[PDB]
Amino acid sequence: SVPGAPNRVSFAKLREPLEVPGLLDVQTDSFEWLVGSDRWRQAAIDRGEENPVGGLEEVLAELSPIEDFSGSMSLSFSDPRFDEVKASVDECKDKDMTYAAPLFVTAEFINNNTGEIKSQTVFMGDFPMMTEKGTFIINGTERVVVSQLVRSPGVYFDETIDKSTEKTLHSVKVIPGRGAWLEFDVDKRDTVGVRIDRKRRQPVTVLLKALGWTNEQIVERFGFSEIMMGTLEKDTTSGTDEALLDIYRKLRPGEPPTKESAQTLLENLFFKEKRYDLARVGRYKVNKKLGLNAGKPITSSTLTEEDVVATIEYLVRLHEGQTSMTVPGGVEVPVEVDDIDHFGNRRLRTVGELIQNQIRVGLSRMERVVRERMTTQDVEAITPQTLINIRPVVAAIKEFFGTSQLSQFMDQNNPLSGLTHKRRLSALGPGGLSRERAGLEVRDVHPSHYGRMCPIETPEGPNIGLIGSLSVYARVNPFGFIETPYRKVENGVVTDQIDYLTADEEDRHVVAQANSPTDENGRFTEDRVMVRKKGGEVEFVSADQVDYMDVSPRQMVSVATAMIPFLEHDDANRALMGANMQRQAVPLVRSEAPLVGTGMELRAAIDAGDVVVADKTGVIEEVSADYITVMADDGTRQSYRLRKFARSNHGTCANQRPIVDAGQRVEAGQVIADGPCTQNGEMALGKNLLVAIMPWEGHNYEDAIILSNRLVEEDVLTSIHIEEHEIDARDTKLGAEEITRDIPNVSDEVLADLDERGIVRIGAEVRDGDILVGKVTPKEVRDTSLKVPHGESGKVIGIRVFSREDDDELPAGVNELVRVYVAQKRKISDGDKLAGRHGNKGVIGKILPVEDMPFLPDGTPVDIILNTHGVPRRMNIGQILETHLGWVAKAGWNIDVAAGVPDWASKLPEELYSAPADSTVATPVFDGAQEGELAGLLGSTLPNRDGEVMVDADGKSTLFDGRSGEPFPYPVTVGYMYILKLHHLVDDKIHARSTGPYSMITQQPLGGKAQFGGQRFGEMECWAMQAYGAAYTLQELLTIKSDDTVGRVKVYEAIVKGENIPEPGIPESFKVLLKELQSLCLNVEVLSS
Amino acid sequence: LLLDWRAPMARPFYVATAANPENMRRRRQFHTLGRKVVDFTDEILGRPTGAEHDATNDAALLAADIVATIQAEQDQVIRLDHTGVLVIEGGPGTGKTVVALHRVAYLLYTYRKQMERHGVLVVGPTPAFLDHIGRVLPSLGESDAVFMTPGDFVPGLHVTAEDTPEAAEVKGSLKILDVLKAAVAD
Amino acid sequence: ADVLVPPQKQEILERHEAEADAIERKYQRGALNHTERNESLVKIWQDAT
Amino acid sequence: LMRRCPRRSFTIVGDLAQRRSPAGARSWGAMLDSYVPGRWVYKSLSVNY
Repeated sequence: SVPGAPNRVSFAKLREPLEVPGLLDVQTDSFEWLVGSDRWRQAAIDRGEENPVGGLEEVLAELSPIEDFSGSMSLSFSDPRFDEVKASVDECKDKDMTYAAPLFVTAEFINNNTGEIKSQTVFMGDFPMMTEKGTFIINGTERVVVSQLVRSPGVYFDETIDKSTEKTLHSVKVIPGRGAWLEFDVDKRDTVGVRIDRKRRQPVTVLLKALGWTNEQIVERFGFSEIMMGTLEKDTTSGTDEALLDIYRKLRPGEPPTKESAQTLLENLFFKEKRYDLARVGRYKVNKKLGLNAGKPITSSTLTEEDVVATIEYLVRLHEGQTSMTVPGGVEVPVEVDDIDHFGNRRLRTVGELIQNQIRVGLSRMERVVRERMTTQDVEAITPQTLINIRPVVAAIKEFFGTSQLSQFMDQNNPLSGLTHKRRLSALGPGGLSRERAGLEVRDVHPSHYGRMCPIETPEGPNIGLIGSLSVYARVNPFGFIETPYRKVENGVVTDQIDYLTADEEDRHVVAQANSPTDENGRFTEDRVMVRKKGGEVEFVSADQVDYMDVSPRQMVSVATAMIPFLEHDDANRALMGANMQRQAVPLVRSEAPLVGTGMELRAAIDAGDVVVADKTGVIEEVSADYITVMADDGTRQSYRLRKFARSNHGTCANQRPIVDAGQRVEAGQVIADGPCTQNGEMALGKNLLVAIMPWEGHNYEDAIILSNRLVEEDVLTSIHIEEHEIDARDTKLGAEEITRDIPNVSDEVLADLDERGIVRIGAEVRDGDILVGKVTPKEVRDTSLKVPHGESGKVIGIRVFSREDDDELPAGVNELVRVYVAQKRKISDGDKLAGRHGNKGVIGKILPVEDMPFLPDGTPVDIILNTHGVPRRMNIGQILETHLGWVAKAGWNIDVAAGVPDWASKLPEELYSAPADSTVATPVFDGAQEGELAGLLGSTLPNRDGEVMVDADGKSTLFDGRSGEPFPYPVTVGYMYILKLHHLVDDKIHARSTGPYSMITQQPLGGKAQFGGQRFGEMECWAMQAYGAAYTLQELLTIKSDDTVGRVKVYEAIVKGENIPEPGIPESFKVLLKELQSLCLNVEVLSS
Repeated sequence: LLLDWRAPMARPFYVATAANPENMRRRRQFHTLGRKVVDFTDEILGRPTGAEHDATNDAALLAADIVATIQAEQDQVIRLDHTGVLVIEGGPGTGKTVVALHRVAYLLYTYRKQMERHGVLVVGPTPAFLDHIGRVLPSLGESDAVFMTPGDFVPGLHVTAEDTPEAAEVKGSLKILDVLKAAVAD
Repeated sequence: ADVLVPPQKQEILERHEAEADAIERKYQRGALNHTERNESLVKIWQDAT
Repeated sequence: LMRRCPRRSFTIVGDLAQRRSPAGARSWGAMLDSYVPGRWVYKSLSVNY
């Protein structure tokens, strides 16, 4: 679909009926719903939704009206309006501003005592806006609000084994959007009890009577089960008033009751909308279950007596072991337990909904203050502006984007990292779950995840299973349930109609696999088909027993997983490792698209938003390293600013380079500038290297990697890293901090680079301890200059200075602020971690000279050597498949079709019959190059410059030993593999300490590389030292090196003075204990024996 | 070669009766003390003839239409889907024990899933009913069933002495409940 | 070339598949419980592996 | 027993005319109506063979 994409021949044999949707639509559509954008309104009104209502409109309608006790005063809100954004994205990121737009709402005040109306526009604050990239710019930084998985409101039934009697017991809980919980259960003694708002358990009949039920009505509705009759006959309460009084006592202990509040307490607690509601999603769920309020649309959001009675009846029927239940007048429904892990129950709070909830809290605070201050002002002159307090709402919005877990720094390590961050599904966070809740259980892969959450992607750290990634084809319901598309199938012929099914909908049908052999019109050729059944059970069924089919084999995978070639040949563990490692590859100075890859790099790169795409068709007018000018055919002129050597949140380079020249004609949507990790508009996370699979002198033992010096000489794996150093000058109790070129008691040479302001000049080389900006402070002055930390160096590439004298919005107390950016080129070196896309990872153990590497018969040295022993035992043989195909891509192929096409090539599309050298190919994850096709292509490779083929049909070549010169006795597998430079460089993992700062809380050495701390000497290390019998070393570690200050300094002086280290003894912490013992009149004495 | 008693085709062995034979003509029970069959006893699901050998002699006694009405009544008692308090009464020589055993077997089989955890209590002067349950439902009789005499209701305690025929009567009536309260009030 | 596939892998499987079919057949007639049917299938496929 | 079986699922077998204890039942209704009025089902066997 991309007008100007590079050609990449594909091995796919299936035809896609549906193209991948906007990958980051989950963010943009949600936010457009929040602000009620015109696009969202048009999209929603076309779906069938009548009179769409936005998030802001929803919360404002919920808020209004605001009225007093007498109902004389009223205040209403309407028409939320957004003005133009205050500053551009670039300016927002330059001046540490927030990308926000003013918000205006019309507030109308009504005074029934006179009937006069007063409408007025009220400024509600600067609402932060979402960029087209799906990010929020707060205080100059880029942030992503991750979607949150939460158990949707509804009614949930479960059965658990009693830990006392081992008995199975049934329970149900009603989970509302807001308000008191309501739980029912059957205990180990077959007594039905109810817990209202998590209080003490009491018989359910008490609540039934509290709702106005009489004994006759209870015995009529119930009585099908003897346990309910037993509970009723064994209840010491009779009458609605009696039950209401008992509930009052068990909810509000001690305080006097009254008939006035007896009914009111329950009515407010569960039935009045201003205190309890099911949020229009709990209402829908509770209607679908229990068969209540069927047919007619959702009209009210609150609970009803019918819901409570139906829940009780359902619980009792489930306990009795029944499977079908029918409420009087309702639709018959199944009786079953509810799986809380099923995406039919778990829903997704999108960014818009989280922001809406925070706005709701702020509006509640505003409602409280308005309710307070209407009484304290003259009703004959009050206006909407005097009543309104906008400090709480703006405070709530400002706090959500600050100290909140869901709003997180954007993962700007590379474009794919940010793209996967936006499509992240986080189960934790406010309201998600806590440390005390499910561990092993909630982290499992559930059958309902298919096509909705990727089963492979998950962060390596403590959040395995708790954080997932949205599938490529999935989308969110208005209720927040994740749908996925399927093709209709009728009479055994696959139909072209596509339906977005939710997990609950999907469980009711039979779905066939994407790779179903079908005729031209879609009729299944096989009499039997592989399908997924209701309970996630895979089965083989008749071709006429299928209702739906997967749109594509990529249905179940996400972007990074979809970017792994030959994924089906790799075990799930290594696939997960490769998917996660793709997310942390550092951009290189030169980008290079994979020689062998998937058909996903281009779309992922374009959707990530780090490539500049022409807004509309036009002719390139002027191209520079900084900006691109396009003269559109419509007459308008566009100018795109390019980011050059900009620092990412993680410290990587975000340089953008144009890929067009003046006078070129560009179609709308065409890529005109590449991002950090793209070549011509597609992912270029790594480099294609010539690899030989063999053990080599033990330098690649235990997953170590051997690199050719070419990768250092030609800057193949070189990267640019930018670090930021910040320093502020403030007020004090003794004066203020001053910045100047003058620093006391320092040499003239250490401040040579400093300019008139005392700031290091741009382009200056700075290393460990060099002064960046000189700052002098009151204790006759004291030096407090900023300096380069230990082991850091680079070139000064930028300075940003903010001052209070220039009306810069620095925080209170700060008078000035300076940021200095230092850039460094890092070559590839021993200890840096390299990895492929198949989970094969290792640190560089040796970088051999060019003439030491094994070299091909034509003299070409291999770039990397990988050990043979790593592959077979890890079931990541896909890395081998790639290695072969990567060769066939580097050297073109030509299938001989003289006497007809060969049998192995009968499936290859004709476009794959031949290709030139340095060609790029695409092999989708579950539909691509087959083993036989690849085997034939290996034998169909073109000759080299000299007219001979080096890699034979087996994929192996004879390699000469660069050191001894003799040919290796056996042929070795040689190919081209795409490898990544991961962000785990040894340059920022080496840490050492002889002496340094100490924690004043315990006097022990600090902990951390940035704190110049020491290594942990754990208790198990103490055990290991004890087993050696090394008493002296253990004592030295425990006493001198950690705790003893006097011994510490004594040993330091002894070492620097060249005398044998003294004997530790009589520890201070032992002297304190001895003196405490003496304080208790205990004559503690040390005996010489 | 052998069917698990929970298998669907083994359902008749528990539910079939002479009035509603689920396509079976004879049901044979083996009494086993280990890896050995001590003896077997057969019941015809239909009109008997007397040549069959059963320790209960039901086939011979019934071989010695009124027999059709006997079968109908026994089936009515056995198959009753009451899931409640069923009181079976019969004069001596009518075979209330056999019908009760078949009824309890049917009830326990049809509701095994609903009562696999709660357990079954047996009360009477002899464990014969528990013997039958164990010989037809060992998975339930061995580990789930419980037996108690009226003097063994209290755990730990095991009484066998019986009181005089007047103190027992007052002590055996709810009229004494008011006394007990008074006692703790005393 | 060196990751060899035994030629007797297509036969073995189909043979055992037949047995699996038989098990399902006996399950359709009610001679097998669901859990016991799964146990029998697991044993058969372990033998096949 | 009724305290020990809230489900009220009972299989009660006996014959009133064969009672020997003084506290024994004289009518099933007098014993059961306190707990399951009318809900308990009575079946009586008629033929002596």
